[PDB]
Formats: sequence, structure tokens, C-alpha cells
Amino acid sequence: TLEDDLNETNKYYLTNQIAVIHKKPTPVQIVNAYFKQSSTTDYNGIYKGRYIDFEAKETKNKTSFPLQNFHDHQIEHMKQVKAQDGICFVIISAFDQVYFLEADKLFYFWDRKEKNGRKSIRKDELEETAYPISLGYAPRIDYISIIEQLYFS
Amino acid sequence: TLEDDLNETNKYYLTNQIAVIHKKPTPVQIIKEAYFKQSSTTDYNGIYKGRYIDFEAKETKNKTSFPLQNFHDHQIEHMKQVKAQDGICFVIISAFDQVYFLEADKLFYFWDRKEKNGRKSIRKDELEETAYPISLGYAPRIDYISIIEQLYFSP
Repeated sequence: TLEDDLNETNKYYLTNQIAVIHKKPTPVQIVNAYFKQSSTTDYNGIYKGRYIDFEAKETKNKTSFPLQNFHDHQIEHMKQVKAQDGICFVIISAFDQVYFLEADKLFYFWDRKEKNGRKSIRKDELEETAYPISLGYAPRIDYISIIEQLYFS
Repeated sequence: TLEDDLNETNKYYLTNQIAVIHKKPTPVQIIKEAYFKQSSTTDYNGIYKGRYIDFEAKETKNKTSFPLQNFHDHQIEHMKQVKAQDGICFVIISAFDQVYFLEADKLFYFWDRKEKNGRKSIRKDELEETAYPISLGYAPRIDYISIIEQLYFSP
């Protein structure tokens, strides 16, 4: 489970003073209390004076990543963060790998979704556009090292 | 009221592409019912001009002081970490018929003036002397981004 792996990852980064990144709690309501969806991605925080923002999804699908794993609110939020020069992306656990997919690249797949029915990102499409994250003992999913590479030279 | 005003303030910043700032949902431990747990984090964060913004907001109807019971230790330690990570971090205080922008710099002092000495609350004059009065308006209601601009971007 990616959520567990990221929680442990983010804990590791916190306790080692590498970054301060947290998952946002599930929005609920009043009174009982129902689940609301969010209008925002689940993960944000700070690395080296930069705003970091991402969503994380997994699939057991061996052939493609169903884009309905995201919703339009999340995508809208992402484009607003990009407009402010934020470091913004998704983490996809699929095909026995974990991928760092830049928000730009996600927007392309999202845009082309209904014109016509390309509703999935294929394994080969993902290998082509995303960066493999290094998996380890501690941290489990080393995405900060991808951020360091892409944004901090 | 302060939360509602901050809600509208943040929507205004979003709509106008000034900043992308949101209040975090309050944590709930779900008998599949409801028990509020307190977070290890402050309630507001987001982005403005490529930088990470993070703040707490508190309203006191006290006329003399601002009690420090309003912030938990976990929130404080989170704020120090954000500051040390080169974030922009602060508190918005609704007190004394005014609204104040208090740098986390300044809040750490009054907090540590209990963990070295022993009190403490913040006192009209201590606050009025250290904090920045925030312009109240129509849109945005609470213009804290203006104070952020002065202090951290282009004085």
C-alpha cells in the first residue's frame, strides 16, 4: 500500500529534517457526518523554501492506469499550483514500479481523455513520461531525490 | 467569523490567481461515529509566488491579553520546522477589535518566555508593538498577503 509507504516516507523526511510534508486529513461533515471529496490534492509541504504538492494513486492493473483514479477538482488545483510556480506532480504505483509524473504530463493525459475514449495511461506511456522513483528501506519511496534532481540541479 | 473571513479571503486569492491557500480539514477519528483529534500541524498552508505559506489563526474576545492556550506545542514545533525549511510562517490574531499579523519569529519569543521563564499571554501593548495590523476590506476581507508582500518579497 502506497499510502502506508508514503506515510513512513514522509515521517522519515520529517524526523531527519529533510522536508516537512503531510497528508491532508479526509474532509468530513456535520452532524452525526458524511464524506466530502476535497477540491485539493492530498499531499503538500515544504522542501528548501519551495511549496511541494502531490497526489498519490496505485493500481493493480497490469496494462494501464485508469485516470478516473483522479477527479477534476484535483486537476484544477494542480494547474492553480503550477500557475504559482509550485513543485507539483503525482506519484503512481503501477506495473511493479513507482513513478513521479510531472503535473504537465498528467494534464496532457487528462485533457485528451474524452476526445476520444483514451481513459487510461498505458504502461509504455507512463515509462515514457514519468521518472522511476528509487525504492528503499528508509525512506521507502525516495521522491525528494527526484525533486532535488529536477528542480535543484 | 475569523475562519469565515479567511475562507472568503482565500477564495478571493484563488479566483484572482494571487495565491493558492486552503484551510486543512480538521482531523476526525471515525461505532462508526466521530471523535475530534487535534493535528500535529497548523490549519492553513499553500503557495504564493513559488513560496510555501503556513499559518494559524486565533480569535480571542479578551480585552487585556491574548492567552497562549490558543496554540498547542505540536503546532509551535511545526512552525519552527517550516521556518527552518525557509518557509513563510506566521499567525493571524483577531483581538482588541483588530486583526494582527504576527511573524512566527515573534511568536516563538512569547512561547519561549514560558519555556525559560514562566507566564504567559500577549498583552495589548506587547502585541500592538510586535504585530502588523491587517487591512480589513471587502475583497479580500483580511489582506494578509499584502503584509507577506512587504515583509518577505519587496519592502
